[PDB]
Amino acid sequence: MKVFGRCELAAAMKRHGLDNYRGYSLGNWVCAAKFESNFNTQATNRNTDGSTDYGILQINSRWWCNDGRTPGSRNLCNIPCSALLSSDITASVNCAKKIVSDGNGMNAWVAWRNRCKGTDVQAWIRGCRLQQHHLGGAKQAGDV
Repeated sequence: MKVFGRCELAAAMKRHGLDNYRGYSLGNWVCAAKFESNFNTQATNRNTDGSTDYGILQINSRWWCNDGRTPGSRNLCNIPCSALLSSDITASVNCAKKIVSDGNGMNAWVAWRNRCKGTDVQAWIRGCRLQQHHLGGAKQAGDV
């Protein structure tokens, strides 16, 4: 039930405000969600903590949402966790733009600082507006 294809996602996240949210331009969010889930809106990871990592952007149940399973859940987003395991990424967005306003940005996503950070992440939104197929692709902020 909805594993995305790269520009479909990329553009959806353009449609919802991540394109340059607190410093991070689009290509950084297409690349964390790839290395976090492979654009699969239904992943679920348990950990030695007692939490699970849900949704597309792998948001954890210790801090963020609430499954009614993690002990000491803090549910900062005040969103049930399973509002995250669904096909429309409005919740997953509305929580991720809250993670990067509780620290120095995208270092909560362990996949992003490892496999995406220090790459030319712009290449993840190349070929794109939703795969257009003329050499590479689009434009969305900082024209110069």
